[PDB]
Order: sequence, then structure tokens, then C-alpha cells
Amino acid sequence: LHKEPATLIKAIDGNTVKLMYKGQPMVFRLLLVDIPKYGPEAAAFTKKMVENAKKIEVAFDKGQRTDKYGRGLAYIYADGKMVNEALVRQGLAKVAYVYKGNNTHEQHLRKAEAQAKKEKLNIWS
Repeated sequence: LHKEPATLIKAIDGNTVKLMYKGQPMVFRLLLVDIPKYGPEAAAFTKKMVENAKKIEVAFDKGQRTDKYGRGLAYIYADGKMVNEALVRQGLAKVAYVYKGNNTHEQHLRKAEAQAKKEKLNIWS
């Protein structure tokens, strides 16, 4: 998948952020990440990862690129590290059902989730 540059504009929550993409603002929903008392923790985690980053990148998958609410559906990277995966591995989010063919990192995410589950981390306490 192609990683494209972006600039953080504003953190919203665990799996949602506003970014400057291709010369304009756009809300992005992190692909394959679902947020089920960890809502604030997830929000804080993502916020910190993207604000302290010296580089943000977005990578669209092979399926539909935006949901019905107009948000871009992608894998977000902070300093080369995928936020989507970090959240799941930290047990702050579960892996969501694949949406419109966007499943490139599903397996990689299910593994991270399994490990988080094995570790009884946060949501898996």
C-alpha cells in the first residue's frame, strides 16, 4: 500500500483524527479498529501518538476509501508506526469486521489483538 504524507490538524478520539491531506482538511477513521471504560484511554493514546509524531502518513487500502459519513478510511502512521495496530496491540481497541474490501492488514491486526488478549491488557482485563 502507498503511504502518503499528511499533517495532523486535530485529534478527535481513539480511532478518529482530522488531518490535512492533499492540501485540505479531512476526518480520517482508522481502518479495522473498533472502540467499545477505555474510551478516554484510547482517545488519549491516539492523541499522544499523533501529536508527538514528527511525521504522519496515511495509507488507503484496496477497498472503498471513505465511509458514508465522508471520513477517509485508512491506516494511519506516526513516525513509521501504524496507529491502528498500536491501539489493538495495547488492548485499547478490538479488530473490526472488514469493510468494503479493506482487509490488507486484518490478519496482522488480529495477531496483535490476540497477543493483547493473551496479556489480558486493558479491555481484555
